[PDB]
Amino acid sequence: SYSFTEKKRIRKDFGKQRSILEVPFLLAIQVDSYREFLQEDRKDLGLHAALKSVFPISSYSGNAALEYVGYKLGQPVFDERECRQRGMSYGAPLRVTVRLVIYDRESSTKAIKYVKEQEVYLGEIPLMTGNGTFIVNGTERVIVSQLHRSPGVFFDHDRGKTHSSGKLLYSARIIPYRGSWLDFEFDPKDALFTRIDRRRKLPVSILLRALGYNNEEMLAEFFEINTFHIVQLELVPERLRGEARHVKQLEAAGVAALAVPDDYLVGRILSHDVVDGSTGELLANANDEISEDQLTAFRKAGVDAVGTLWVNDLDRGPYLSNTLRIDPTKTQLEALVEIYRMMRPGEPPTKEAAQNLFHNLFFTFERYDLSTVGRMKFNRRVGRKDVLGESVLYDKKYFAERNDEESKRLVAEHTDTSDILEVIKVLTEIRNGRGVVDDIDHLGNRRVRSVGEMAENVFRVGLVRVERAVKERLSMALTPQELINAKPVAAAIKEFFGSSQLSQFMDQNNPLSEVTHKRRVSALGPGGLTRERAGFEVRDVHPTHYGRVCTIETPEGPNIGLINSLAVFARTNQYGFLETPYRKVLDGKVSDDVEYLSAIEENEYVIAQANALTDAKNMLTEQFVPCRFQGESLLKPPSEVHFMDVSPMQTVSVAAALVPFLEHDDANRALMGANMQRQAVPTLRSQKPLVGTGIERAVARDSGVTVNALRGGVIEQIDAARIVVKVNEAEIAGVDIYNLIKYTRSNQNTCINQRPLVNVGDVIARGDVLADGPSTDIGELALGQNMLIAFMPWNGYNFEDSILLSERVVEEDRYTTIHIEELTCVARDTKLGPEEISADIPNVSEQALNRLDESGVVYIGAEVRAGDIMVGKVTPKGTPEEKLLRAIFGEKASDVKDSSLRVPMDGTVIDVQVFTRDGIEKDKRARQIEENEIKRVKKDFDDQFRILEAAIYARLRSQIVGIERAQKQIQAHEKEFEARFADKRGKITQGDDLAPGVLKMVKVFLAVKRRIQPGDKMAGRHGNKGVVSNVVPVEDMPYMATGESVDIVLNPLGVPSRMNIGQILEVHLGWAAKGLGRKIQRMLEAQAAVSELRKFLDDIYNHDQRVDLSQFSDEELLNLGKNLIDGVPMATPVFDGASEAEIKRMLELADLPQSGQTQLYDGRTGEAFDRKTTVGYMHYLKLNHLVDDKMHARSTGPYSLVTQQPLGGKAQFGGQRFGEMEVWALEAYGAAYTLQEMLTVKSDDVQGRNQMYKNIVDGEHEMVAGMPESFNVLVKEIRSLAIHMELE
Amino acid sequence: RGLMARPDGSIIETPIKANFREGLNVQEYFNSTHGARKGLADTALKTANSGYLTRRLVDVAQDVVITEIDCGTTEGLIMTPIVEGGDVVEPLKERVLGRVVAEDVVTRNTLLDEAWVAKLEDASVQSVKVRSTISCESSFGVCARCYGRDLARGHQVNIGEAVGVIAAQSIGEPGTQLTDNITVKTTGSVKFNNLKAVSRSGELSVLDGHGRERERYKLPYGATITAAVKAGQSVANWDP
Amino acid sequence: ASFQETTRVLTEAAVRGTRDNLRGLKENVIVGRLIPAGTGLAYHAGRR
Amino acid sequence: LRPLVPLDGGRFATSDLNDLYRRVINRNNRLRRLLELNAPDIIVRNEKRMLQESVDALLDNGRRGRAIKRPLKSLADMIKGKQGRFRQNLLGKRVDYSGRSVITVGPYLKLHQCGLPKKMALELFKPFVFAKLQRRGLATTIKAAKKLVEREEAEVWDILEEVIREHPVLLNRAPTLHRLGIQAFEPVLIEGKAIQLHPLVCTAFNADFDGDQMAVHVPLSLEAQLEARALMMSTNNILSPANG
Amino acid sequence: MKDLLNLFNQQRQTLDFDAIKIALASPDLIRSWSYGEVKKPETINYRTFKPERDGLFCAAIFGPIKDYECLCGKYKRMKHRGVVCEKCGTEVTLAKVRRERMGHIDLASPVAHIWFLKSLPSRIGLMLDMTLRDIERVLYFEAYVVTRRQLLTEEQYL
RNA sequence: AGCGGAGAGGUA
DNA sequence: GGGCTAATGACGGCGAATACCC
DNA sequence: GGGTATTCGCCGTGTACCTCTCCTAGCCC
Ligand SMILES: [Mg+2]
Ligand SMILES: [Zn+2]
Ligand SMILES: [Zn+2]
Repeated sequence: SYSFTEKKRIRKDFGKQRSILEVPFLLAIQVDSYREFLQEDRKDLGLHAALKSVFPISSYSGNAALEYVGYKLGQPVFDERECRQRGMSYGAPLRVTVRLVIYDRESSTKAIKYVKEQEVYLGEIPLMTGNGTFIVNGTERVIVSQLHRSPGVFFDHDRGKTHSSGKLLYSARIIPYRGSWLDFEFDPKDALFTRIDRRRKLPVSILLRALGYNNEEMLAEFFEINTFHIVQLELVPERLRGEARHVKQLEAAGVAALAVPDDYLVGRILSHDVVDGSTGELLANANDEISEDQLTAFRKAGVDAVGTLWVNDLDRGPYLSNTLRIDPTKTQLEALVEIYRMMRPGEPPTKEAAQNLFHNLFFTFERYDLSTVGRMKFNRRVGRKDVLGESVLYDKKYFAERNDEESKRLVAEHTDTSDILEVIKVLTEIRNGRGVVDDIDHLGNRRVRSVGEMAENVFRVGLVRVERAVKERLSMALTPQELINAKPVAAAIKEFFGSSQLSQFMDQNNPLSEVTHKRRVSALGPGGLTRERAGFEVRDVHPTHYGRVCTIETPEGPNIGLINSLAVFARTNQYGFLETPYRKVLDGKVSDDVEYLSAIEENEYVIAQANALTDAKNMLTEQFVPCRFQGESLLKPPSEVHFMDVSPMQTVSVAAALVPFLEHDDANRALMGANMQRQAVPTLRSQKPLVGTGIERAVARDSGVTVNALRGGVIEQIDAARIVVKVNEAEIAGVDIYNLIKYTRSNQNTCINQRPLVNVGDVIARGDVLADGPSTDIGELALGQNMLIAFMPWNGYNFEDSILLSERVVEEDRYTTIHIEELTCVARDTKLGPEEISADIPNVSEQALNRLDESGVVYIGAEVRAGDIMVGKVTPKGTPEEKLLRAIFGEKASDVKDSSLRVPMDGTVIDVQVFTRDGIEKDKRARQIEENEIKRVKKDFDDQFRILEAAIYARLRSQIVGIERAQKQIQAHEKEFEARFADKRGKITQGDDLAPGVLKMVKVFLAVKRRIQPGDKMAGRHGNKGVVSNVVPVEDMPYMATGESVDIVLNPLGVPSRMNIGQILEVHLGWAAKGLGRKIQRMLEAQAAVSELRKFLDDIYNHDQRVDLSQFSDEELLNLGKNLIDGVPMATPVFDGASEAEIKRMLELADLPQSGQTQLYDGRTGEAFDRKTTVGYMHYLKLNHLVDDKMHARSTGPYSLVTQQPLGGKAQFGGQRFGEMEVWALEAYGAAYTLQEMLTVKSDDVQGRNQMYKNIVDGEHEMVAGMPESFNVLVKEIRSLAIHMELE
Repeated sequence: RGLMARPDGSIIETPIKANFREGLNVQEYFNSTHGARKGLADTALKTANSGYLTRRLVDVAQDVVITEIDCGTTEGLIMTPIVEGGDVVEPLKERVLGRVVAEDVVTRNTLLDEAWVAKLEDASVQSVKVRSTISCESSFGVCARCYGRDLARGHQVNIGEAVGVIAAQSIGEPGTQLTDNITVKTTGSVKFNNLKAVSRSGELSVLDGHGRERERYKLPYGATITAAVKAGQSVANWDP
Repeated sequence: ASFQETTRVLTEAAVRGTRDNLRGLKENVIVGRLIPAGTGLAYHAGRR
Repeated sequence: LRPLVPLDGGRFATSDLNDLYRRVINRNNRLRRLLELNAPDIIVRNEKRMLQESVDALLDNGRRGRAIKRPLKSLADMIKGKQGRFRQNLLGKRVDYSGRSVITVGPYLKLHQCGLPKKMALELFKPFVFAKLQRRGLATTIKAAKKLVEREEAEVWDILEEVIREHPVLLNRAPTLHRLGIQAFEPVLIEGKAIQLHPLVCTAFNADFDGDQMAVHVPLSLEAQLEARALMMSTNNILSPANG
Repeated sequence: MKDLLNLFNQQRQTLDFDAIKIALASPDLIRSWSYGEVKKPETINYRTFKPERDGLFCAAIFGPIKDYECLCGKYKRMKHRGVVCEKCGTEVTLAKVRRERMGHIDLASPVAHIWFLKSLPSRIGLMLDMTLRDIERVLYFEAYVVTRRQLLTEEQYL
């Protein structure tokens, strides 16, 4: 029932209710999107969709068509560690099979000659490493998700942005996937205006005339037209309501068409025109104001109905009539050339060119390409029943006159959809029928793009470039391999994966930071918003974010709200929207079924919150439950609810759930603590958190820094570098072997290590851990240590968020971290001569040359210091005594320059990597390390072959108890081992890839183990950051009544100011846990029985979730008691459990006080304090902001050549920028001579700084100031603008 | 903790009836982090606008330098205590202290100290003419007597001090920290100012026992006044 | 032309042909002379 | 004034003014070649239009033509703006004899004095240490004096302690919105890597003690030292510039 | 590249003035500013580290690359000053004059300054009493100008 | 061998 | 593989050209 | 000729510091 990892250690867990749904895979969305994009294992959507969309190519001269039947992804030529160490990219070749056919001209179409060029090389696709990372030039990059605007149609408005009036204007925008944007804007004079791609605005009458619509047809379709009589008119009972008893009397009477005088006809607009064949002229135009002469002509003609338009003040609006009155164009060709002149300014008009441009602007698949999610959003916003539709924008009048083959198929399925008139009519009913608008703040209005969609987009861009090349290349038609060019698609995929706003450098200092960086979503990007723009409307949280987007995990700085984090149970839907699970709630009892609802479907049903009490197993005993309907709180009876939350961890993310007592802390301090945990550094010995949550095991499992056993078995062969398991007959021919990484640098210059934890000869199951990773316990996540805390002011050393440390926290090496630096020595090729790595360097003493070998580089495992020469490199810089010295020696006497690699940070050298190019003779040390590598691979290949032969012989001995396949399997394993050894020997004997111009590269790994220093930044767990003031000996620290000295003395003044009190409960729970651990150690120190330990564990585990103690063993119970000798870890859920009574009971179980406050004595004078302070163990960690990285100074360094000023940054000896506000402060002081010697003498003047330096070193005082050189630069830059500036 | 506020302006119908000592629900924590994000965005834009206003005010007032010790300007400025219909904004003892006087209330061209402010408070003075920098007759500078005393030192301002950059920086200090019926509150005698009720501008100022003005209300046209007036009453009841 | 609309003040000074008398605080920082406020007032008194 | 920056492998970084100058020179040479050829009016009209557009892109790019994924800088953008030659090199300049470090709290210090690290003060007061080593006679040349400084014996600590005794330094907060963001202190040598500060100073600085860094500056002239002693000392700046 | 004898002398510039005058520049004054005329848009030749003659980076117009050195190498002494070499014509002087000297371009056709036209207080529009759109159409070669001040379409000009 | 333009992350 | 080779997710304040009937 | 009424542009929107990557690469042999 319990695995070996759970049997090793059991933590106490108390809460309100149990968890129904377990924690899913934390990195699932990226690997599922990349698996859907690759299609490595069909292949309907993904890369195959873009390959099927682009590759049909029709040439201009005909008889040239390109077809394909599929694509194959080749195996990578290098390993993951091979691309990590050598510097290559972990990519795979993409090969397609292009089929080229040639038709016969001036005859019927037939396949005259068809070829099939297999293995067409194009691009290299970087594969994932199983956790969401890929190696790009030796570095791991993480592409985060993008939260952009979903395609479709939206209706927005502006509040007081124009006309300075209370009336608001509406806007309709059609956002496609890869097409040109369409807009529909109103006008304060009641008119409609449209524009394409933010161009000059035009009325919609030009677009409707270019579509092919007449004014009479659009007036009959938009406005409801009534009839007239020859004057009289028809009576409408609904039209008389606008002008209740008179309308009811007219409805109950049932009147006919009554007579009406001519005073009602002058205020109307004619809908359709009237003509007379006897006269020969038009008696009335369409859509005009009626006059007396037009009425006289209509009476003389003898017309029956002239037509009218239903015009109201609020229910109806004559916007199309005013739009036709504004635009004077009445010709379709004039409208088309007006659209062509608005699109391309400064071009002569052409009929068929503008016709092809208007056809390719909106009504084609190669340019517009509206996606299916945009079609679904379009049909959901308009109100159509059908969901899936055409991928191109359809019109009823435009596609009716087309003669293409696809147009007849499109007109038969859509059957006059007319989406443009549908959008205009929906906007008209928004303006007139009093409809509601939607703002872009919901998670259903937004969409999530993963790495696969952006990779398919940049691959489609590269394929469009390749198609544009091949359309010219296939004009005169040879093999298809000479047509397809891999260079533009390779450059596009390299520019996407190398340098992009979505592909950034990751951090690998902590597993929690790795998990929250792979799960991070970001609204920035090429289609996203900018941080510099005013984005206050999107930085605030929306009620749709509950359950899908974490709210309290938000970085500090400019991007507060633009860079969000995904929730725990949140996942991506099939269309890209975010979804969260719920529970199916029947009337009464609640069924435990999981249904993932989208963001646009959660507002329709009443969803109850997770904070709902239940007396039975599944019921609702509350008359008013705290449910929500539209994101706000509501009190509803339980007979109307439909859904409920599955877990209280649904709101927070994986970085916000690991901090205990989140319900007792403020939101700002929780926001600080969720970001402070991502900067922790792994120490030498990591300790488990005494006050945890339970989600640390899922984060340590899904982080990937630890290894796990796929098949359980015997671990009888174990080493510090490799772990060999032996599977059983049920899981299995060869056994599995796991290689552990020992010492390699991460992306943040930290050390990662995998130390094993299993023993010799113990059975395991599938899923147990075998080696604890960096900053990782036996299955829990470990960030910091456990140490005594006292909240009291101590002589001003903990004054304002300052931290006091004892000598016992330093002398036991608790915060000692290992940092691995990368120092390289590059030997370029110059025109005067190539630089060598020789050890004989002039003007260098023997004290810096003893550590150098005969190769010129340093040994492995040599203690170096700051300024030591590690790699000796010389370069040639080019009287009869010099000729005599050159003739006495072998042309290596003089004319050399010393430029070697020095240490900037003292430590030992752990690895020396030497890279050489082909054609260069290898060094004896390079030959020696080559012999070492081939001996190592021969040794471990022989050991693996011996283990496989021993397993095969054991299976053969087990098979002959009661005969040929084991020998064939052993022969196949021997052939595979020989092929792998030949591949490794051929890989490590050839020259690596280098830049053009470098002959040799030497990389030296330097490992520095830094201790803790006064001034280092160290934060807690709840967001209480601090800086170490000084190191105090143990004799001055305050001690308790038993003699235990407190390590850290914190300040209690921050508690009422920052308003967080979860740290006090964490201190009390850590004090209770340390008391329980001391009681267990005191029980196991003497000769005690097993029953006393059993009843003590039964008392401290459950009190009446339920942990049985009579299940495992007696020896397993002794192992559990030995594992609990450092402390009993407690599990506190993020929004339930851990009340005051439970903490008081765990305090009262041991010999500990109830209030958690004991009286401690001062160590300096031996007297007693007046009050009792809170003493306990708090999980305190160390940040990455060191004191060595930030402390730097300079006197005189290098200067720039554009302007005579010092450089900037800690590197290259940069000076501090004396800003403008500091100059304002010095001018506020007065300070003429201080400000003159600050920006002229010290910084700008060339001769002035030399004169001041020599006057300092000589003793005399004669300061001569001068003009800054940047003023002369500004004068020379102004004079280049043909503007004379003279210094009179 | 009471009710929580939403950024659109509406208050939530249900409050948070739980402190940080007890547990908080998820619907209360949602409003808590909503208010926290609103406050963080508010102080970010406040810091940016304060920096821009500080830069603009520094670049506007940078030519004013104390050049001469005396100018000879007898224009003056009348100082009154600022009452905005409620509690006092700036009293007389803060607004008067630090500058010289123009007309005899006291001797002209004399720097005022705390003893002179205490003597004027014992004498119960209401308005004193002051010498300000808005009425100066200097050539490209401010007189040393019109500015008054320094703010860093309690003595007179020295000749050559740039009083523009200090003033602009002091105005730009707290920018990161920014955001019918006449019934009297305090007791004291009521003294009408500019009255004739047929009055265009009416001021219902009161005088306390020490001689300072605590309350000052506005009176519209046709305000009926009922009235050594005690507190808790209404001098002007209503005027619709 | 120090903080806003450098092109407009530059073309206005180019058309009008103005002459900067350096009687300020920021232009003495740009040119590189002493500040005419505080300890630098005696240098400006002795210069003119 | 417009130099080329080289990269690894012989490549050069791209420039903004050089491409505009090459475009102007190339279009002017094309106009001269079309004028010597006696071209018709349409071709020389289009060439003069291209010359006017290239001159417009050279003088003020981004106004009408916006010549280029990112628009390159011109002569007009190099003067105006925040990143121009007027705000980054004239009002605010990079200075030497300066450094920064984190700050802690020191309760044993006085109001007029502050702490300073040993290696930081050795790097800042290096010319005075060199002058005192030349005056004491421990080194004949400055090369032996520099090697004796990097050797780090006790005599260079004696020289550094004798130099820093009556020499004030200017401590500055990285935002300087306050008038009292720059104050002068007499530094002492501490055995650490941070800058200890008096607790009565950080109120006027508005500075906390969690990741706060403060840049220091040393005045080296006699007038600057006396100005820092007189009108920049922390004991002289008691009252606030806003109120009394 | 490296020079140590010229580096020791100081107090060469007094930098003492009273006022700063800014005005326009005549083409004769711009011609008197420069020292040479550029003709080719070539900065650095390929496969060699040498500047191009009559280019943007040239030694005959602005100054030599190395200090007290020519492009060919006929004069390699500090005693030679004010002498122009015969093969590649450059002065044997300090290498700091490359930061001070400038060149000029002879345009085949005159162009208009965009700082006097594109600004909203337009100076050429106020001096010629014309609107901004007319001068924008004339300067971009879309119409004609009579010489009294009216616009002309090319068909109307015909 | 020194002189640099973008993009990303983090601290006050 | 190789060496020359010429987008449309901001927002507010403000001075200047069109439209037009009296 | 002359007053409102929109309307197209012009011009701006905090400082200081610390890490990392990637830079014009394309083509017909
Ligand atoms: Mg701080
Ligand atoms: Zn005055
Ligand atoms: Zn020469």
